[PDB]
Amino acid sequence: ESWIREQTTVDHFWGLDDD
Amino acid sequence: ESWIREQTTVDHFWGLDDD
Amino acid sequence: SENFQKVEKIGEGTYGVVYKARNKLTGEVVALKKIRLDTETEGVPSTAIREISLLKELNHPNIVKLLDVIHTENKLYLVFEFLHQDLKKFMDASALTGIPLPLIKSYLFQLLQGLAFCHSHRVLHRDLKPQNLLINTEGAIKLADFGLARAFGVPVRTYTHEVVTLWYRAPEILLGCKYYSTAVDIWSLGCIFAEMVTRRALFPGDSEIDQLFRIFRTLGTPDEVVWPGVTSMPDYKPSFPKWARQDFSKVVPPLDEDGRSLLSQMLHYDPNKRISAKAALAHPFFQDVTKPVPHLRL
Amino acid sequence: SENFQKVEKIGEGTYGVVYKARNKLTGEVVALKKIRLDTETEGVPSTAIREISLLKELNHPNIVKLLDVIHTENKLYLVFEFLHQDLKKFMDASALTGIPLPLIKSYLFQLLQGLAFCHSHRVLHRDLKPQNLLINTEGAIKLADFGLARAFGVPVRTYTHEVVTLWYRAPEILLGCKYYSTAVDIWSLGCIFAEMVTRRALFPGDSEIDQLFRIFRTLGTPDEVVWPGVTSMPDYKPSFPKWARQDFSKVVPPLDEDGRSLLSQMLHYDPNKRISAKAALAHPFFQDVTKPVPHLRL
Amino acid sequence: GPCLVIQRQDMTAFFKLFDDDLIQDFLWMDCCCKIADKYLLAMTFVYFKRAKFTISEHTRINFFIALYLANTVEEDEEETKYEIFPWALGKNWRKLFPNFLKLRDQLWDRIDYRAIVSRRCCEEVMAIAPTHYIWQRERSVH
Amino acid sequence: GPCLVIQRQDMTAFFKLFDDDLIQDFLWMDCCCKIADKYLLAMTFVYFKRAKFTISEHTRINFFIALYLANTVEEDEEETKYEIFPWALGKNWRKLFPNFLKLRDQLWDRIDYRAIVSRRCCEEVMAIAPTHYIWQRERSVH
Ligand SMILES: [Zn+2]
Ligand SMILES: [Zn+2]
Repeated sequence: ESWIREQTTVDHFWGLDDD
Repeated sequence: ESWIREQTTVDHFWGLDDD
Repeated sequence: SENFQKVEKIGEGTYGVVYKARNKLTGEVVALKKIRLDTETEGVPSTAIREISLLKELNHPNIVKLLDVIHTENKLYLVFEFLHQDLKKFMDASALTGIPLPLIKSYLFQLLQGLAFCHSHRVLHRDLKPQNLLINTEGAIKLADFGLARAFGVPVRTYTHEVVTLWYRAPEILLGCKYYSTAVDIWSLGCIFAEMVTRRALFPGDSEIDQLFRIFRTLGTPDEVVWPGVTSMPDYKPSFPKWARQDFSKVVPPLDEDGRSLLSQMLHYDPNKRISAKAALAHPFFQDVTKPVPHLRL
Repeated sequence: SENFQKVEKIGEGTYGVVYKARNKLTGEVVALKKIRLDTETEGVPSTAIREISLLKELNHPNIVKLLDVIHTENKLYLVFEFLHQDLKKFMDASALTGIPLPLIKSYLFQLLQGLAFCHSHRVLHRDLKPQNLLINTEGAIKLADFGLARAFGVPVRTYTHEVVTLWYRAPEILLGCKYYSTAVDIWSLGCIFAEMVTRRALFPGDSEIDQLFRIFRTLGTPDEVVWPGVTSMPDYKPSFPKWARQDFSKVVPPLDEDGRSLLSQMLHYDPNKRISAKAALAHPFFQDVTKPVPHLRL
Repeated sequence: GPCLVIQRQDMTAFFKLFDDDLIQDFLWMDCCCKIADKYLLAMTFVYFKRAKFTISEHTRINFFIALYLANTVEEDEEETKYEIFPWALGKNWRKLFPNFLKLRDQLWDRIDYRAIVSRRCCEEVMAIAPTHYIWQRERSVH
Repeated sequence: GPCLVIQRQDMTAFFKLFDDDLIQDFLWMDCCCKIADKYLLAMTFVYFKRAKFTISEHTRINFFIALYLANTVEEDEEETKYEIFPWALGKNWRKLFPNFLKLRDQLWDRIDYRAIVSRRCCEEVMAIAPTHYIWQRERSVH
């Protein structure tokens, strides 16, 4: 048994931050 | 070669502190 | 044991069983404490090592004397000086008549003498309760059960909050604030002192948040002047209610003006401003102190 | 390499050797950087991983473009965009005549544009020196050598003091104080800006304690108001002498009123009050800025 | 756009690394979270999906090379990260460490040298299952 | 009086424990000095002279049982001291730890149960050779 999010979309997987 | 104190006399080896 | 003839069973707990026994060095009546050795580790408990290691170096007339330590493969015996009964059993026996004021004064002075010896020789009892304080037929009280006790001499050492019973637990530990010392034990004896006079526990709590509320019921909710760092704490919440601090005359009716002054300083909120065992002995309350024999009739 | 015809050797250091080369995709003149792989570990240096990992994600017109990464058992090649010469070689070539003010202004504006891109995308260059800034024949300057560069986005990360050359080193690092950021790079460009105008280094030190003294020679010894935590530092001693802060008119004679205002804010003592790359671009100094071609004659 | 869809089976296989007694002992060892904090553990998962590690490639040695890479990239103190060597190379690490670094470069090659892991990405991978104990591993002094 | 004369050869034999690569790796591991600080290392020497350990009895296992005893006596956090088990009992410590505790009690018996080591004594043993690196192992957060 495992309780983790079934499908997750990451908008920023590769790259640097923004500020 | 070792540079440690040749003879050391410990006044309080056994026991608790004093304050 | 072998060389000890077990007379009767007295105490019992998680630590083990306490017996009454004789010897081979005459009818030397002693307190033989059998230690409950762990089921899986089968090693000596941390509480036992700390108790034996401290008591092997503590020789004061108001501290229970350790006589011998029998250690075998599966056993650990602790030979102690026999003392007729504990404070709790005496407070229960004198619950309707009451312990006389000179005798209350004598016991508090004697307990303070022993605790001052501990704090000067940098030792925290961390478990001061009436069951852990032993009396004899000639009017002498002693600090017993050094199971939760530790040496506070060595700096930067780590400290636990699971130390004493709620009823005698210090508020700096009830509010989970680190860096505690000598003052914690003072709070427990201050609660014991009040208990001897009013014949009942000072703050008899049912939980941790209920214990704090029992303290603020009598001594009132603390401000950032009585206790400078009351709000800035790890276990603090703004939802804590403010309450009025009732006068000590109401709190302890049979105690005199000097007795009220000593009790208040022992139950001070700030640990850095709470009375020390050394300063409390000098109080004008112990000016007319004598050593009387306790009550025992058939 | 193979598919690259080595023309000539340009740079060299502890990092490796830099060459000029062609290709198989026409006469694409590039900068081929050969990395000196460790003798015992035979692993890629931390400086190389950080440089390649950052430049693989930094695409700005004022940042040197990384084209290809050739990695083999014992080799590590870095293909870069070829740029005629570095700032140091141009400052040495224009050491007697001098770099014209519109061209100084252009380069500073371009370097700030690239550094603002780094700081907004949370990247510290940590090694801003004229040798590490590349120019071309059409009047464009770029931030080169990201060897000592790191991403400062992730919190509670550890930071080293061995980061930039003394001459361009920030005083918050010269005074060994932890918690440094974007402001460190600003201090280096402020020193580079002054160097372009006066044709010589701003604070040319010989040691760490001598570098600090060169800064307090011009900007004066700091007080607990210009720099709030100047005395409360890890590498601070009361034996530090107090000195007068000479006016910027004397410090940089060919620079105008606006140029002096920008230079002072870049060389501010407090890192929390030192100008940011974003705020410095908005300065009234860059109101009459143009992109001119640099000097090149036979 | 730099997008990637993370599935349940990707995070389930990654959390199975912490089922090994050697790994759990290693996390226990690191009390101050100097070498294996939530951010460095967020980074080690990111490197796994980047290298496109298969189910059979989800081994203890692969976890340490990715964590070492995360310490090479984000941690300036070079000395601290050497504590990884005896946990993946046994008690002969003093001469077994260069071959580990070769694997670290091999993984760095496998991720197209894109070893920069942003705070935004770390917080995004953490949020998939924030209830997990490895994300409860916070730092205070750098 | 509780007096004891410490000779050069007593401190020389004790410092030879730190010549072992396993011991030096163990001290390296403990960065925050939670289990093996200057005071706990002052305590481990005190226990050696108390038990009256011979030259042949100056082993790595004896160093860990004495250090564990020092952590049992002076450190209230019981969880931290369990990190000693894998360094002296190998990678099978999960069932090898009770036999270590039996030795710890055996040493505690050998020192006549006098396991309390005062600050005065610790500062006195430290002062014999304060230039040594094990005394440069200070703590800040308990
Ligand atoms: Zn720590
Ligand atoms: Zn630490």
